[PDB]
Amino acid sequence: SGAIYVGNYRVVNRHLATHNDWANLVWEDSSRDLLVSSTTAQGCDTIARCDCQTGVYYCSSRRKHYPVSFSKPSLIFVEASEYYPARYQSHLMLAVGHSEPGDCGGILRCQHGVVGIVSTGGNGLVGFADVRDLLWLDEE
Ligand SMILES: [Zn+2]
Repeated sequence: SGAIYVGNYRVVNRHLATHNDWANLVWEDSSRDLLVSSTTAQGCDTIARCDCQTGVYYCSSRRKHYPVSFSKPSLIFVEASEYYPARYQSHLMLAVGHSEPGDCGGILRCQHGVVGIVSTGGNGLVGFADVRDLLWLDEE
């Protein structure tokens, strides 16, 4: 698990979104495994506005941060979980690294700030859902 807190926005894995997330839905994209919900408290996270392909992500399944090279946000085919059937996830960035289901919501960051959150794993790969294209997270 894990979320991004920027302005009055909470960003989670759509598949980990709570009843309260859906009651306060701002925006959800099934194909990106992203949901944003409205917060009352102001968030302190800075979203990266950049095209960095290196950073650090938190892996809860190792209680460790890993430096990674990652691919540019792309339409990558994602296999089976139970949360989704087997479909193309958009705005997804792969790196070589450990990603268990419970690693989802771990943050990827570069010097510019938060790049994305863990969304996929398996086969020695870690998918991150990009959030840098969501410029609207940085105003009202
Ligand atoms: Zn960056």
